[PDB]
Amino acid sequence: VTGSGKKPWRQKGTGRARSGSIKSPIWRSGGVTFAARPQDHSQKVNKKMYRGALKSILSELVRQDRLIVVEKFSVEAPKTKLLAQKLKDMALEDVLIITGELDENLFLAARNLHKVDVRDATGIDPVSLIAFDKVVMTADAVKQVEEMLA
Amino acid sequence: MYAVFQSGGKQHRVSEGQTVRLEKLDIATGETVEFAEVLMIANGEEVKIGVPFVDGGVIKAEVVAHGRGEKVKIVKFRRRKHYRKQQGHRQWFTDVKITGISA
Amino acid sequence: METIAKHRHARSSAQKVRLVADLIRGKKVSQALDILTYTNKKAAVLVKKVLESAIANAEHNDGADIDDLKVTKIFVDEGPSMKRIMPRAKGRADRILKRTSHITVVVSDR
Amino acid sequence: AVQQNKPTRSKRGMRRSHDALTAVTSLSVDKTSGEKHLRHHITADGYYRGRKVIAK
Amino acid sequence: ARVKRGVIARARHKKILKQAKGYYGARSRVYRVAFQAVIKAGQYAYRDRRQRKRQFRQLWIARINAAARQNGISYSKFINGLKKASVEIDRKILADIAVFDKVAFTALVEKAKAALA
Amino acid sequence: MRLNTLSPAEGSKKAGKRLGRGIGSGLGKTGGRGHKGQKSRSGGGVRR
Amino acid sequence: MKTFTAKPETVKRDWYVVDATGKTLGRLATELARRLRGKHKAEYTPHVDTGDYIIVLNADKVAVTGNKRTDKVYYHHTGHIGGIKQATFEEMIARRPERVIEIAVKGMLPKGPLGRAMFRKLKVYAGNEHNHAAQQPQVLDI
RNA sequence: GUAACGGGGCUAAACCAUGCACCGAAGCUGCGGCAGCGACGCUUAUGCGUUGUUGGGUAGGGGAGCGUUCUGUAAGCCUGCGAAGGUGUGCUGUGAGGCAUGCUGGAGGUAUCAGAAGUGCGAAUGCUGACAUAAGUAACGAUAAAGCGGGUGAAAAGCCC
RNA sequence: CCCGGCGAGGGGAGUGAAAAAGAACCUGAAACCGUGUACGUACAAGCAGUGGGAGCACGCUUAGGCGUGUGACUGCGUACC
Repeated sequence: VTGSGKKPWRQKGTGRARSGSIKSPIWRSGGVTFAARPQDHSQKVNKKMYRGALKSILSELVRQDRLIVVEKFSVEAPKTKLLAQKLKDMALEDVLIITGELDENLFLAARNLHKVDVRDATGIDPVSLIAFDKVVMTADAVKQVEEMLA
Repeated sequence: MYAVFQSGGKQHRVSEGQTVRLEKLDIATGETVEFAEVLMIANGEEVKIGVPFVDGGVIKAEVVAHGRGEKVKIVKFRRRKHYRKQQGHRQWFTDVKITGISA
Repeated sequence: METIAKHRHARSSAQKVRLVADLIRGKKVSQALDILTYTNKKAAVLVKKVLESAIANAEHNDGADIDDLKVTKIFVDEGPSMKRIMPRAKGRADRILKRTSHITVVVSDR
Repeated sequence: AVQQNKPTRSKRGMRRSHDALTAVTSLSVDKTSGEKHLRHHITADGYYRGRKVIAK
Repeated sequence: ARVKRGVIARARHKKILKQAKGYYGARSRVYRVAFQAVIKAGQYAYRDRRQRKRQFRQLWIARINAAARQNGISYSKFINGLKKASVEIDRKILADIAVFDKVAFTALVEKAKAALA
Repeated sequence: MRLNTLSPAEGSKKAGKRLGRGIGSGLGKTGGRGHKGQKSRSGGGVRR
Repeated sequence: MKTFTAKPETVKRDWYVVDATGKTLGRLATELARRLRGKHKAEYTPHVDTGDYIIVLNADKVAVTGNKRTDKVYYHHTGHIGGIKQATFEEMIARRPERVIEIAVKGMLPKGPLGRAMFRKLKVYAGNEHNHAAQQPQVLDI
């Protein structure tokens, strides 16, 4: 920080400043001391621990009655507005839809609402399954998730 | 009228009209206190006694508040040695009002 | 009823205004203006033009007459000070502060 | 000498209490003019006991 | 992850300074001296919870003394009298009117003097 | 909605704290470390 | 609403004239001091004192009756050369009889300020002849 | 400046001999509140009753919680039908802290519970900002000084004339 | 519209939801200097604090020394790192 060839301490023997270099963290602007650190301390997770936490939460999503497993909400057309009249008719709104079929007419529908949402089952994680009011899935996702969990 | 009595395990001097605080009782607010452990009555009066549980002589009172106190703090400290520590306590109480004194 | 006259950024310090201020403190308008003119300090002329604005704006549009008003408040606060470095013996590069005052007179019927 | 602490604002008020300059009392009239003056002294621009005063 | 600082500690300041009002000068308006004053305050206060009761007790004994001597023997024999006499509490808070009109209670003082065995 | 409902056992949490702070608390003098020499004043992270 | 407690409203002085006669300087002096705190009748309040307003009109004209004089001769700074200038015990008798009696009751009172609030209630003068007694107070023998 | 009782005072109010008393500490103790934990009873996932030593604390060890900046529900819900911010007071907790509310205020705020940290200043003859302080004290630049009428002017011994 | 010297600076009047938004204008501490009220300071003193409190305004104190804010006076009492 804009000096090394200059000390603010230059024969101290009077009552003076404690800093003694111009880049000190106790300078008004100087680069502070406990900085340039990582934003979490380590990241790996044991495979058996990761895959077994997903078993645990998955049993609980059935213990809380969030699952009833409904394949194909899709219609003739990728419009959201058609899917959402489909979801109202099945009486399950505000649900986490998991596709295992990657059908563009379902993925590109059911998304124009802040709690109506569709995702793909790819790169599963314990934090995804817990979001939104319930998780409905398709039976195509239940196959394709169960093999990442076993 | 002034009086001394023994209650709880202290002896206490008191006047008439006086609201005083004492050690906790079971008696609820709005129900009589009466003291037969009165040791003398003295208000210009010559008297014999220093005796407890005396019969004819009573101090009649009443409960006026049963409560729990506002948080006091106690600070424990010694200079020069970097020693400072703090505690709180409330203590429960009864206020009684003296509407008695007989001899 | 009540009127402020100020003079802000004025050439006094508050040590210099307070000498005049305690003589005229809560003292009625007409008597204080007699006491003030028999003080030949520089602060005492300053406060004169500012008392005269105080009394005169009250006789219209908030009130009427000037004799019946009294100086309810008389006060001084630190205005923005200009800093200069003074050249001075032996190479001394000392601070001088050029003080100003913000002077408030308040008159009301009271 | 120097000091040992920062002083009080009660002191600052105390040291200037017995210094502030005096005045005459009461709004004057004069025997020979409607002019106010400083009492027992010449009216600055009018008559006080005959004559006027002051220039420049 | 910058922190702006000085909002929790600001509340500790205002608590110290709130407790430190009715105190003189800088104690009631500046943190440093406020803190100093607050720690000395609560230590004296906690001395005086107990200590009022030691100090007062002298004043109870010194009022009782001028009565007790007027009704016979002196305070320390009277107190030993009250100790010797049966079914009777010994105490030094027995009377507030040993201050003025000290002819009352002469019979209690004669009970102790006789009982002083 | 079982999100933000995570909680593990005791001893497995930092609970938002750093030490060496306050002069009333007890942390005004050093704690978790010693005093004097090159062991605890400026450092210790250069002695083998 | 508080515990029983003492306050300055319950205690008074009145006026006392001490006709106690021919009585030795110190045997006079601790009894007057005793009453000028008040103790002989009560002391009830921590913050003020029982007190009397005390005129001495009798027994103002005898020495210390011992050796205290010669080891406490009350030196002060007042400007000298070679030594220090002093008041003598001996001066006190020649310049009105009071001063012997006076620094017997003074010295019996506390600290600075309280010992002064107490002190200002004593009067003594020339003794057995002093006009500063015309009131006719409450007569007293101690 | 007594100043070798702490001082007044005491030729017994001293000291000594016989003997008794009292006052005198959160001590010893009683009343009332309370912390954790041993022993025994009820008998338990969760606790409570009797009983009990116990609860001053640095160096130094070890354990836990708070909020500030920010993240997740927060995608929700509250808001000019009065938010943050300022201020007095009551309540509450062991403390930090938390919570209520009139005045102030005219836009912003929020748990639970987990998690990261440029994370709380009162000290470093620390660094920076506003600005206080002794003080209206001291200083009057070669002592090439000044006077006084008129005038430009609001104001003039010192300017212009 | 008022005061003043051609000035400085402010008020009233009117604007606006707000000028306790008047131009350094967001709401606004604390340092900072002064007013105004209540009560206080001239037998009167020291870490300025704690304990006890006449008194004065407000609370019928259930007048029995209390709540709240202050406070003649005084027992007791040595700042923090």
